[PDB]
Order: sequence, then structure tokens, then C-alpha cells
Amino acid sequence: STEDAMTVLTPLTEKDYEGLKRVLRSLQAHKMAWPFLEPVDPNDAPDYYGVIKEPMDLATMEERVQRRYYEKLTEFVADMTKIFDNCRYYNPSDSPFYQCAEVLESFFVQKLKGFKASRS
Ligand SMILES: CN(C)CCc1ccc(Nc2cnn(C)c(=O)c2Cl)cc1
Repeated sequence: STEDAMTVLTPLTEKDYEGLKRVLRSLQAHKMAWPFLEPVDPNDAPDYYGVIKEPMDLATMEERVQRRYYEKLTEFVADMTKIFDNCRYYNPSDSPFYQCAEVLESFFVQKLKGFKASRS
């Protein structure tokens, strides 16, 4: 669609980056974001970094947003998706972390759709 191709191809502008920061800030304020605010502490999960190839967290994405690391929205969505995919890969489905990933990913999808709608 218009938004799917924009998402893949349209370079992110400074104006886009205001929208990206708003989305990230709203995730960081969400009640269910607590497991994802900061990198996974190895002492919470001793085998985590031997298993998870590309860790991700909201503080690392905040740094990348500040530095204009992302050229396309697809790259931003991929980093965010890693947070939730890593969590569901490593944890059982009845884990509170896994449940937080399900709730926060649905919230991110709601916010991401709003952001894509306003790029016009
Ligand atoms: C040092 N801490 C006890 C602080 C509390 C805390 C912070 C973040 C997490 N986040 C984790 C942890 N372990 N694993 C396997 C995960 O997947 C995730 Cl998302 C947990 C506790």
C-alpha cells in the first residue's frame, strides 16, 4: 500500500523523528514496559546473552533515535520488534516478561499505525 511502500522506502526526516520520539516515549511510560526499559541484566538470566543474538531494549533505541541512526522506518520497526521477539524466544508463554511483550507490542502497533498515518 501507500504506507507499506513509504515504510520501506521513504527516508526519515527530522519531522519524522519527532514522531519516532513520541512513540518511544509513550512505550517507556507504559505500565508493561518495565522489563524492556534497560538492557537485560545478565544476573536476571544467566544464559541470555549466550542465546540471544541481537539483544535490544528501549534505552538502546532511545540512543539510536537521538543519533538519527535509522534511515528508514523499517529499520526502527525491526529494532523494536527484536525487543518483543527476543523476549518471546527466550521466555515461556506464561512468563510475566512474555506477557509484557504481547501487551506492549500491541500498543506499539497501535502507535506505529498512528505515526504512519501522519507522515502524510
Ligand atoms: C535487575 N533486575 C532485577 C531489575 C528488574 C528487571 C528488569 C528487567 C527485566 N527484563 C528481563 C529479564 N530477563 N529476561 C529473560 C527477559 O527477557 C527480560 Cl525482558 C527483568 C527484571
